Amino acid sequence: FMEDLRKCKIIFIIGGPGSGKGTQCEKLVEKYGFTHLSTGELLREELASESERSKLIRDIMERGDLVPSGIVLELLKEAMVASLGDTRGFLIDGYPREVKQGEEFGRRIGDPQLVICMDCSADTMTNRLLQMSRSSLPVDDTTKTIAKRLEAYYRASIPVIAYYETKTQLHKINAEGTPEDVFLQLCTAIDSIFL
Amino acid sequence: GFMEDLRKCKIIFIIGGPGSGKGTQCEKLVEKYGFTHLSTGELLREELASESERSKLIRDIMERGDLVPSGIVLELLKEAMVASLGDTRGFLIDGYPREVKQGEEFGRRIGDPQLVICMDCSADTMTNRLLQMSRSSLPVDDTTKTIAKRLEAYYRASIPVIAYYETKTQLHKINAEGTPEDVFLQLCTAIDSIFL
Ligand SMILES: Nc1ncnc2c1ncn2[C@@H]1O[C@H](COP(=O)(O)O)[C@@H](O)[C@H]1O
Ligand SMILES: [Cl-]
Ligand SMILES: [Cl-]
Repeated sequence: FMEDLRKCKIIFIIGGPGSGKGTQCEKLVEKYGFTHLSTGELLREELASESERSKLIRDIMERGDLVPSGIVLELLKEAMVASLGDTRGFLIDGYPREVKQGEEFGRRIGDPQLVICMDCSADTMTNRLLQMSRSSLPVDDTTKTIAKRLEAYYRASIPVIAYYETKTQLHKINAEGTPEDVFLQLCTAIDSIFL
Repeated sequence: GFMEDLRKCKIIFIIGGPGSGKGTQCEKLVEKYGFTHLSTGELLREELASESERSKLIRDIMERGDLVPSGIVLELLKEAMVASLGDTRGFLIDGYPREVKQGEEFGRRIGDPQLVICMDCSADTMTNRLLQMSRSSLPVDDTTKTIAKRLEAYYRASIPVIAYYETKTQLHKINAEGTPEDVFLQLCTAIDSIFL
């Protein structure tokens, strides 16, 4: 699996809240047949399992503490190993959270052939999030809250983006257009590495 | 108003390793004393379930397995305490704080605990209890290695904090190796000794 997992299609896709990443991942899954993974879903599944390891993770999460990179990676490797054979490739959504976690992924699993960055302005992200918002607070309040959320995304993503731009595996996609036009751009990037 | 109210209310921190019996003791303390039991885990769970816009920032963080900033947890804590003030006899803050600066911040922003309870239990006893509660489908060696990591994480979180509150307030170490009913007895003794 070491050699199999390594010599196989791995795409990271990143983007802030309101970038359209969720919907585009579904479209990509539908088109390409990729295995769509994310740490949040992997953590949720593990927590539902009653394993001793899920109890460790829960001890940590209940303190608001960081879940070590190595546990997250163990969960990815297992999901990836479970999907090999019947896979057209791996779409890892929202990963990595930090450069060192990405580096460790590279060493222990495989280097992604493509890191897609869903590039989008704060204003657009904010409008999409406002539209979906269920709060009945004043819009001013809701917008300040959304702003804080974008600001924290921007601070986590910057060094990651920089790392992959420095390694030249990053494709920036203009996530501002129609869903139709964004998807085309995504497929153009994917087809350009994997053909 | 709330500021001086929060500063003068009963604040007890209770710290204990997994398998120490802390959870079940807290439920009994709440029932007996009419305290409000607060924990980070439960506060986080509740914020997330609220579906508030503010909650989505925490959801982003936790989906990466990233650390939730202390300010966010403190905010949620303060809000829980303000909401319970006037229909509670005191706060039992369970497994908090996780580091010293976070405790110092609590002290400045909310109030100083009058009592820190530490539920002392050996690693061997915590390990054995946690095996008794295990649903592991893995061999006992693998299973016990993961339990050892759970204790390691507890010791990391607890040692600096316990050492700090020893210097600052009343800290009572309870022998949690006993029966749960004896542990309850000792807890009640500790609490009664402080609140008069
Ligand atoms: N909360 C979630 N976050 C990220 N991915 C999810 C989530 N729930 C399901 N998925 C997966 O991501 C895509 C969208 O989710 P769904 O269509 O609800 O299954 C699917 O391809 C799922 O495999
Ligand atoms: Cl959202
Ligand atoms: Cl010991």
